[PDB]
Order: sequence, then structure tokens, then C-alpha cells
Amino acid sequence: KDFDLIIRNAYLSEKDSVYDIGIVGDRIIKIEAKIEGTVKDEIDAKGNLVSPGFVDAHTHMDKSFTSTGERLPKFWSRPYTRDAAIEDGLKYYKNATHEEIKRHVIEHAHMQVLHGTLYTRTHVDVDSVAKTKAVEAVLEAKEELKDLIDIQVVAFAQSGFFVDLESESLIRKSLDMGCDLVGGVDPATRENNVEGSLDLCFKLAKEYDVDIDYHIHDIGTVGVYSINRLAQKTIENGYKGRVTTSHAWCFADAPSEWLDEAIPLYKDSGMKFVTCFSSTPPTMPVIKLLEAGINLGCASDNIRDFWVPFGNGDMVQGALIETQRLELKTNRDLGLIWKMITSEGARVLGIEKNYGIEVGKKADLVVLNSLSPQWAIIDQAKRLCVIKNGRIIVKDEVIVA
Ligand SMILES: [Zn+2]
Repeated sequence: KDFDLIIRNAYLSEKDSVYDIGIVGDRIIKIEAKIEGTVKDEIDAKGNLVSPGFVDAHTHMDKSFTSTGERLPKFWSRPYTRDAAIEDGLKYYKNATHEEIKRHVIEHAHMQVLHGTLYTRTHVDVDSVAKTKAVEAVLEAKEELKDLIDIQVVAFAQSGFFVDLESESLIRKSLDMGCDLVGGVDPATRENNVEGSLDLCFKLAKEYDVDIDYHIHDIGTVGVYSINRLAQKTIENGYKGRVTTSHAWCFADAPSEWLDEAIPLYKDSGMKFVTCFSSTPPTMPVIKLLEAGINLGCASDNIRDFWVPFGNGDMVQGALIETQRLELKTNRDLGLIWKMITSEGARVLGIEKNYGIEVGKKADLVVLNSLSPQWAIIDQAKRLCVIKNGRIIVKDEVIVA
């Protein structure tokens, strides 16, 4: 047989036309309006959109689904407060067993896969309370999930390198255990040492030759300042394109003049950003950043826990949420949001070379029940089929093998 798998009549948005997709093994090897040749299995997209696997560029798989179990979501029957949320996190990581954490990660992964997400980057809490317990469970689950989804693990110094002085050693162990990236939190309001926390993070990064993904929530000018120091140090340490800043809420409230003068520095350092649809500020300059050529991905962030009660791990649902938060309507704008949940996310993860519906690339695809990116966002229709490494793993809202 010429092909292991063929998807007939697949509308490809990047080419704006219907085609057949020829797959052998884990790669796409042919794309034509009508491909001749024998094949083992066939799927009829019936002219509907077929796209590459969605990318959820920022998750917390280890603590997900912790709000579930009761008539009402736990942790939310009281006004939201940063302290009560930080406490809930300490309790959880203290009493949670290795098997508890692993099952949550697996629940999360299955939910993502069912919605077409085949790539994701999760952050794992690393402090003197969670130790490497959470790290061990995540890496274990990651292995058990390699045939369903690709997971990047960030050793996340959640309490701050200068607040929990045990963080640095625990991060080395986590990186030694195999974590793919390292990251800290608010160098300013959390660490109270911008130069120190950033320099240390880069030190650890270089020791294990891993990339960086920083949580920067600080609003206004202090947030932009923190990001500018990070971008500048990125160039200094020869780390162009190896650094991601998550959230960057500060771009929504800092004077636009501050973002305008920093964009050249972000492009020169190849800084990557990720905005989570569970918190993207309405005034966040999303379209502006994309039009400027800045790499901006999208993500679920927390899912049903003490930080965010929401969550279905559905990037298509997230896209609709972004259009409402940002008040977007045109086909071009929805088209940009679709890029954000696909190719932009791929670039954030650094897998763009192998990402995309094109000859020679990975056979990781999603067959939707909608005519186009715009209609899929509007329709919110269920995925009809999900394919990873040339194998069908989801068929009609159910995980096959
Ligand atoms: Zn996060």
C-alpha cells in the first residue's frame, strides 16, 4: 500500500482549498486535490476544515480538577482572594499523594486530546512543600501519555527563588530529572530582586541547557520593566528565541508608549509570549502584537482548581472566549485568533519545523465538523476525529487507543 492513512476532501485554511492528505507512519507525504494510490484506512472530511493539532501553551496539569467532587465547585464559595488561593495550594501539595497528582494529569491530558489538543506545555509547582513530588508524578504520566499528546514540562519556582530559599536546589533536581524548561514568578513584587531572580534563572537554564518560560503577572510599568530586563538579559546570555513570558497582563494597562518602544527589543531578542484565555485582559493588545509580528500563543492556564474554576481544555472554546474578551468580529481577526491556537503556539513551543498540514510534517491532525476557522470558532462544534503520529486516537468524542 502507498499510504497508511488518507483523509479525503480536507479544506485547508492556509491553502484556502480542498485537498486529500496522504500519510505514511507519523508523517504527511502528499497533498493533492485527488491523490491516487492504495491505502489502509480512509476518513471523509466531507469538505470540512482539517487543521494541525491545537497547542495549549500554558497549563498546570498537576493541580487540575482539584475543585471537582461536590454539587458546587470547591474553593469558590467565598470571595476570591490571593491568600486563600495560595493557602489552598499549600494544603493540596502537602497532602496530595503521587497517584492523586498523576491521575489529575491524565484526566487533563485526556480532556485536551478529546478536543484536538496534541501539544501542551505544563508548569509544575516546585517549592519546599511540593518538593519534587509533583514533578515525579507529571514526568511519569508524561511517559504513559506519549502516544496521545506531546508534553513540555516547566520546573516552576512557584514561591520565588528568594522567598523559598530551597527553590534553587529543588529546581536543579527537577531539571536533573528531565524537566524541559525552567521558570520563576514576578521578579519584582514576588522576588523583590529583579536582577537577582532573572540572573539565577538564566544560570540554572544554562547549566541544563534548557529553555525558559517566566510567569510575569505584575501589572503596569513594573511588569513591562520586568519583561524588558528579561528580554535584554535574553540577548546578553545568547538565548534569543529560547525565552517565553507568560501572561504579560501589564501590556493591557501600561501606557501604549511603553509597549511601542519595547517591541523592537522584543523582536530583536525573539521574545515569545503566551496569553491565557482564562485571564486575557479585555484591553490586552492581542491583534496589535500579532500584526506587529510578535509571537503570541494561547492557553487554558489552570483548569478547575483553586486558581480558575473554569476549564474544558478546549482551545476552540478558548478562541471564542478570546473574541468576546477582545470584542473581535471580522474574518481576519478570528483568523488571527485561530493562528494563535495553532502555528503561533507551535512557535512558542519551538516545534514549527515539524508543525503544519504540509508534505513532510507530522501526521498530527484534527478533523472538525465546521467549514472553516471562523465557523469553527462560531459553531463550537465537536471534533469529528483526532489523529496523532498517523494513528486515529479520538473518534466521535471518545478516546480510542
Ligand atoms: Zn500559570
